Amino acid sequence: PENVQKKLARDEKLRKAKAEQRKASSAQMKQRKAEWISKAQKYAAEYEAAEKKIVDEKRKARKTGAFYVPAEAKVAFAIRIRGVNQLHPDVKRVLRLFRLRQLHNGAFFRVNKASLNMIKRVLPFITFGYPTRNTISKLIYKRGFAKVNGQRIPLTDNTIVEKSLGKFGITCVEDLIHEITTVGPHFKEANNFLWPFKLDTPRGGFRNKRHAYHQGGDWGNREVYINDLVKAML
Amino acid sequence: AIDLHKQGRVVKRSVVRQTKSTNVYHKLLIKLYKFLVRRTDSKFNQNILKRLSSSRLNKFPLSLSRIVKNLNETNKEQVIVSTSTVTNDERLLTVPKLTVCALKFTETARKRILAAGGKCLTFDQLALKAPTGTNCFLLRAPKSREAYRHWGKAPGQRGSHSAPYVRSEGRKFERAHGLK
Amino acid sequence: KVAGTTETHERKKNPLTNNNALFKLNPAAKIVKEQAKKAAEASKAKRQATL
Amino acid sequence: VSHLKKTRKLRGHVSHGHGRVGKHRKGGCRGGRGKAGGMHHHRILMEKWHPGYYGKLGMRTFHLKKNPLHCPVVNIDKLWSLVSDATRQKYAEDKKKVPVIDVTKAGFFKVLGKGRLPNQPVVVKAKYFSKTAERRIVAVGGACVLTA
Amino acid sequence: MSQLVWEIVKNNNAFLVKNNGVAFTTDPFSVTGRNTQVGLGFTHRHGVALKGGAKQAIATSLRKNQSHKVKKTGTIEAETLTVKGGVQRVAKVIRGRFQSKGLKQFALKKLVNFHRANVRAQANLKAESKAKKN
Amino acid sequence: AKSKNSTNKNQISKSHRNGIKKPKDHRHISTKGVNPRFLRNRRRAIKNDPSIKKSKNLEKKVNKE
RNA sequence: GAGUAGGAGGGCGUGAUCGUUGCCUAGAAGUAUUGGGCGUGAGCCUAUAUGGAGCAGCGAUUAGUGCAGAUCUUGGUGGUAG
RNA sequence: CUGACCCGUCUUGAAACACGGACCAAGGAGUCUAUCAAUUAAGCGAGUGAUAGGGUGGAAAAACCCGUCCGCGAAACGAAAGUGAGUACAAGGUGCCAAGCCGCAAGGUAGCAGCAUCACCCGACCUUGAGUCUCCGACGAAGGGUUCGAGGAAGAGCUUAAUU
Ligand SMILES: [Mg+2]
Ligand SMILES: [Mg+2]
Ligand SMILES: [Mg+2]
Ligand SMILES: [Mg+2]
Ligand SMILES: [Mg+2]
Ligand SMILES: [Mg+2]
Ligand SMILES: [Mg+2]
Ligand SMILES: [Mg+2]
Ligand SMILES: [Mg+2]
Ligand SMILES: [Mg+2]
Ligand SMILES: [Mg+2]
Ligand SMILES: [Mg+2]
Ligand SMILES: [Mg+2]
Ligand SMILES: [Mg+2]
Ligand SMILES: [Mg+2]
Ligand SMILES: [Mg+2]
Ligand SMILES: [Mg+2]
Ligand SMILES: [Mg+2]
Ligand SMILES: [Mg+2]
Ligand SMILES: [Mg+2]
Ligand SMILES: [Mg+2]
Ligand SMILES: [Mg+2]
Repeated sequence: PENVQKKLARDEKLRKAKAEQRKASSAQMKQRKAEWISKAQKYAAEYEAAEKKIVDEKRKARKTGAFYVPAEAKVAFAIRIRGVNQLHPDVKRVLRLFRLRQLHNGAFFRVNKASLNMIKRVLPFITFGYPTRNTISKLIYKRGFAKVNGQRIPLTDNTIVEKSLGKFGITCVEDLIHEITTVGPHFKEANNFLWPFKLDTPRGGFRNKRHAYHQGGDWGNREVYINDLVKAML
Repeated sequence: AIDLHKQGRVVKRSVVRQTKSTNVYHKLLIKLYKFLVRRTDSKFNQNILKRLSSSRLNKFPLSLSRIVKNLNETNKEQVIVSTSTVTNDERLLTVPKLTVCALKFTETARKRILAAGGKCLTFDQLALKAPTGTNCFLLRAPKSREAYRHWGKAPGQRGSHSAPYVRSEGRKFERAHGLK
Repeated sequence: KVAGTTETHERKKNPLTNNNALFKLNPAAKIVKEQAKKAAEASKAKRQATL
Repeated sequence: VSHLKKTRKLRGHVSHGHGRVGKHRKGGCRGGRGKAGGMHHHRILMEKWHPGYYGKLGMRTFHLKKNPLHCPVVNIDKLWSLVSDATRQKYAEDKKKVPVIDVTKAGFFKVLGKGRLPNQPVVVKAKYFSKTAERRIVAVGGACVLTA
Repeated sequence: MSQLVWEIVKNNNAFLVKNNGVAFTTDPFSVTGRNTQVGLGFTHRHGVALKGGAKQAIATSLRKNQSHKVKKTGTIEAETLTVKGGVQRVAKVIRGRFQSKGLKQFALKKLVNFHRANVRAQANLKAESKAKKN
Repeated sequence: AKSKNSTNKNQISKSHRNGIKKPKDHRHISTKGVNPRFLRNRRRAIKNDPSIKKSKNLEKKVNKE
């Protein structure tokens, strides 16, 4: 008698929570989709803003005979050029900190005496560079994956960005891309959120892996040039 | 090829021993607390599960004197649960009123706790009483054994107070000046 | 507490080729799409002049 | 038994887990049979896990007779545990005469105080007593009696 | 019980036959031939046995709990009903005794298959008596 | 006979294999290397200090003095 | 997702014993297979032929329990060679 | 078409111009007894367990009951003479820290087991002592150690099987 009844009650309670949640969520999601759109638009506007800013500063400069040096890249990308075997243990660990644990692993890192110094040791095993926001986006759309309670999860919905980073104020892929490119208040978690990028074979051959990009080789910072490489791998 | 430790297959030692006992009843009690553990967010039950999956030797004795000694004003009204066997301490003179829950009561511990106006409880009962573990007191007995003295540091390294394995204790046994 | 069913995923799709994905991530896309068309449809007369 | 043993799982592995280099050989590998070379190449063993093995201690007993050395000990705490509950309660209420506990009949000879005693009075008949045993017995309202 | 008995007999049941690590049961009341708490009729409550007789009659055997009573209704194992409506009757009986969806499906299976079976059996017994005579 | 006399080759790696173990920082440390003067002082100043909870019979001894 | 020395976890196959379920003069064991299949693999099931009296599964108990080697034991055979 | 040295072995190094192996069947190599330990499952728990032996019992060497002692634990430290877990109302303090209870949360309360440390205690070795008596050797109020111990401080054992 009583057991069955209490269950039926369970059921009603359930349909209830289901309706409440359905409408609440729906409302929330309207709000959301709107947010997303407003944000994306505004963001892109800000990019074009800065880029143009650079253009004109350059112009005033050129006219003066003076020159204008844009602020230096605060975000870099590194990809692992070399195999695992036969490496100094230090080097190994430096790689591990940069979270490139295998070949053709891209990742983002800040630009620091800290980070930059920690790359001295791996220079010959990796290429790093200064990516365009475009590149960054492309990476996150094609190669986007997320670290979810340890799982490696394809970036598809935004529900995920909200799940783990929501409270930081990251609701959307575009937001992600923004803290990345700006390197805002929470870079760190924005990053760790992003699974180390498993890339592809470059369509262009690498040039020479024994040689520094400077000698026509690949190892080092190709400052701006990293983008080309990414393009070849994507 | 990736350079991950143990190849990401690292074994988790953080977990609850899968018990091999054969009393059908332990397995069952365990079914119960697996339920309570996954479906109840109460630490107390999870705890009970970890400790009931214990190595036969890893279950440690609760004595009436042990319980008595650990009692607060609130500890008295509260259900006392040990994850182990509860036994009588023959040198406890007066025995308080207790409602105790263990796996096993030495019949002496039982007689004295009951004849003192007490109640003996088994975990199926405990479940029914307070699944959250509300107003429950979980007793973890002290850990002693002879093995422990042979362990630690080796027997005759500088500052070793550990005990040697000896077949007899006599003036003639490892009690004589070593070769120094 | 009541039983939840397990986590869900969607196999990664490539936004760059597949639109609906782009839009689910960034609806602004659709807008920037249409604009791109309408802004491009800017007449040939206008182009000539602007040059 | 047999089907549990390593052999079964070792069949066909050729070294029987005794190694290809060092295989399973006779006493030479044991380091000599038994307690052999304890003092030499086995020094470290002996010293480390059986320190004080080699040597001599104080006084030879030519014929040692244990029977007369036989002296089971009791502690104060277990006293009342020897005699029934009937007794200690009935003389908690009744102060007319006081309880006599014979350690002897229990197979013990010396009484050492270990724990402490109820405030209820006792007489204890034992072969020997420790300064503290007597202390606590007397202080409780109790008395010590010497037996043979 | 069904729990304790599971743990007790899961491995050593006398109704047990194994095939490639798939354990099946000989239990007359098994709702699925396979050896599982649910498959095992002599364990839990729901189990059914069905025998043919007197041209349509299905003998339905309702696994019944262990009983100390004033009179003895049938075998301690179960209850025994003669049903003349058979298929339809038994289908109802099942519907009553098996509330959950699956058990229903299974029992019913046991039915359809059972019946058509008993039909073929009939044909054969016929041909057999007409073989003994002619 | 001929042998390789001392090589430290594999030993460093071997040592880093499981990590370099470091001891536990324990609030309270052993008394080795500390002089008896200071030690007696500690003993006394603890015995007499009421703000430091002793055992029962201990406090009896301390309160009698 | 490498692996010798080595270690751990699961599994295959063989006697005999206590159980449990059975198969066989309407043909057991054993044996041969360019018959048909099942296991990643130890191994398995079937078919046909031969054979002419015993067998088999499942749960446990136990072990003189698995061989390519040891100038290994005993027996039987080659090429050299009419 | 592409790939393909002879296996087993010892060796830093084997297809080796290293050794054994022409072929096949059957046989063929970590056992058995004892010993301690660690772990796993069992029983009982300040106890545990018999052995020998008694007494019954199936056709039967089983089984089933009894089994005043004994083993091992329950007290330790000493070469030993010897002493013994010293205020009867004790069974501590501190740092890490789990449950339960509060609290949306932040955190708060509490403090089981373990680890580290300080304290107390018994005994070895030192040191000190009013007074007491069966006063020549013992007793003991008070007061201590730079030290020693396979120890106390609300007992964790004992029997069975298995593996290494
Ligand atoms: Mg090239
Ligand atoms: Mg190189
Ligand atoms: Mg791989
Ligand atoms: Mg001694
Ligand atoms: Mg093994
Ligand atoms: Mg091996
Ligand atoms: Mg190390
Ligand atoms: Mg044999
Ligand atoms: Mg014939
Ligand atoms: Mg088989
Ligand atoms: Mg024939
Ligand atoms: Mg078997
Ligand atoms: Mg053979
Ligand atoms: Mg052979
Ligand atoms: Mg010849
Ligand atoms: Mg070829
Ligand atoms: Mg060959
Ligand atoms: Mg050569
Ligand atoms: Mg040789
Ligand atoms: Mg006997
Ligand atoms: Mg003893
Ligand atoms: Mg403490």
